[PDB]
Amino acid sequence: APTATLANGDTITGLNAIINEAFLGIPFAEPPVGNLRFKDPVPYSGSLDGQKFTSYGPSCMQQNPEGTYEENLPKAALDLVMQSKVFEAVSPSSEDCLTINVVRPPGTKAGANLPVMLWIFGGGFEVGGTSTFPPAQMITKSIAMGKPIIHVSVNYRVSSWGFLAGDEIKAEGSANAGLKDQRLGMQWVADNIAAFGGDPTKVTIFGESAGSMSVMCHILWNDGDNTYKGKPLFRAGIMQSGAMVPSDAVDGIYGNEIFDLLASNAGCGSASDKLACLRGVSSDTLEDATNNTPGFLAYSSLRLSYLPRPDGVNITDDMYALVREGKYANIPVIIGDQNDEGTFFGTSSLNVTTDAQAREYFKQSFVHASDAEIDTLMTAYPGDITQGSPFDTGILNALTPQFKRISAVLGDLGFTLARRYFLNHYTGGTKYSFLSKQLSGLPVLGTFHSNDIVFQDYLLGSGSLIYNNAFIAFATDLDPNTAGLLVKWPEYTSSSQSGNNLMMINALGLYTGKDNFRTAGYDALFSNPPSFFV
Ligand SMILES: *[C@@H]1O[C@H](CO)[C@@H](O[C@@H]2O[C@H](CO)[C@@H](O)[C@H](O)[C@H]2NC(C)=O)[C@H](O)[C@H]1NC(C)=O
Ligand SMILES: *[C@@H]1O[C@H](CO)[C@@H](O)[C@H](O)[C@H]1NC(C)=O
Ligand SMILES: [Ca+2]
Ligand SMILES: [Ca+2]
Repeated sequence: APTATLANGDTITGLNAIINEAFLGIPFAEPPVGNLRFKDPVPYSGSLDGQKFTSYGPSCMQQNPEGTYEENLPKAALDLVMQSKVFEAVSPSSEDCLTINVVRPPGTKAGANLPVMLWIFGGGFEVGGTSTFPPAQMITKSIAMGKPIIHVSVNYRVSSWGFLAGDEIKAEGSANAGLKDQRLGMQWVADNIAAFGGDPTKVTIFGESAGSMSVMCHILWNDGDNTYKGKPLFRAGIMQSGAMVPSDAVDGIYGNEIFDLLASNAGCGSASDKLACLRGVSSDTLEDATNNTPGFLAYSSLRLSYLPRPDGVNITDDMYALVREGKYANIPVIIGDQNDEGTFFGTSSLNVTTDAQAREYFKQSFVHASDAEIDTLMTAYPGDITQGSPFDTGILNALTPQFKRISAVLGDLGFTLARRYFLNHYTGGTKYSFLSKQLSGLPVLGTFHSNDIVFQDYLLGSGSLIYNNAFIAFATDLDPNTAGLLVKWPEYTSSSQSGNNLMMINALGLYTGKDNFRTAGYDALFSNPPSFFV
């Protein structure tokens, strides 16, 4: 059976899956339960000696994506599904969920010094777990390429459990617990990966959506100091859909509103110390209270109840400002997007049909935007249905007169144009960028968010050439071009550069293009980034 002797002398046993060897469910932190709730993770102090790690542990508690303080069918329906004994069995979750998984090529031994790809899952900082991201496809392809890599994934707390904010959390120093879970896992990798055959100096961090934004936060963490015991925790990063988070401070307006609401929901509205009151309620009570705060699919949509927020200590300031000021780790990166990131999320506001309703929804969502800014946004992202997302689909997909428009805004501010802003200011290392149009023609959604996960972990498609091959070559040589693709991937310097600067994907394969689309929207959005923060 696969075996590894940890840093502390413990010898653990893994699972031989023939095509790979896996050590699943290794605890890396003490269970963040009871009075440890919402607090920084504590290193796991214990003996794993003689233990087997052959199964993924439970995921952290999950929030109902349709959750909200209102009562409705979608909410009721998902809750029915999520509280079912069958669901509970196929997808177990718990507050004791801080585990890490290591999967490697068969026959890998300590000292192999293989590059390490550390995965951070997406899920709108509200749902997610490591078990739904099979590494077999990545690993198998890495062996066939003669560029074997070791795959590592870490669970982290999501929703209220991991991203609670407000005055109290700030005062306590407990901001961004979920990001701190990810950081500890990185330290565990630095300390223990050599035992599994990986090289701690060849770690590439990567993630999708919420995970991609997590990677960005890790680049910006501690003002760019990514070292642990005198050595950097990662040498590169891959960002699949997501750059800086456009959020106000942890003690800002919305961070405080959500905290108070959750507190009222849990029955802590009258406590003098709501935080200690929240630590005392049962898991069921807390879970209920959380499902009564907006989930990412509810009307509020991407104005998330829980997400990374600057705290003045680990994330010292507005993330857009950190990027302009050079406060980041200096590493080579790959950051890309799916053509139609906002369509799925745009389905959350299908009761908005007129321009007057659109303007009001935008006003409600962006509390810091002036009417002039709102008017500018609505000029840059017009009612014209041929102009919205799914992009380039003409009069098709008109679920409502505003859907394609709202989808265009959501995708651009949340991901696509945010990426361009990062790329235009980042001088930390070499940059590579891609844009996928692999699913052009798919009704309603187009090349929507997360489809890349399918072509990276489940099915093979033209996109796999990038999601697997190119990514593996980057993690190995810090240049995606060593993958030996037919289309050379050009370095990205700025969006105003002459010549193609984007690697592109369609159903047939790869080709290059330019990152010069929707320049009007970019200015509308980023002339003053803080006007559109949540
Ligand atoms: C679309 O539906 C949403 C969600 O139900 C409406 O917003 C809610 O409206 C009720 C009644 O006014 C309020 O008590 C809730 O607080 C609202 N929820 C949120 C998250 O804001 C919204 O008004 C509808 N939009 C349109 C244009 O009809
Ligand atoms: C957060 O910031 C403080 C102040 O610089 C630092 O001591 C602490 O170690 C940081 N936490 C992490 C996980 O890096
Ligand atoms: Ca308060
Ligand atoms: Ca710097």
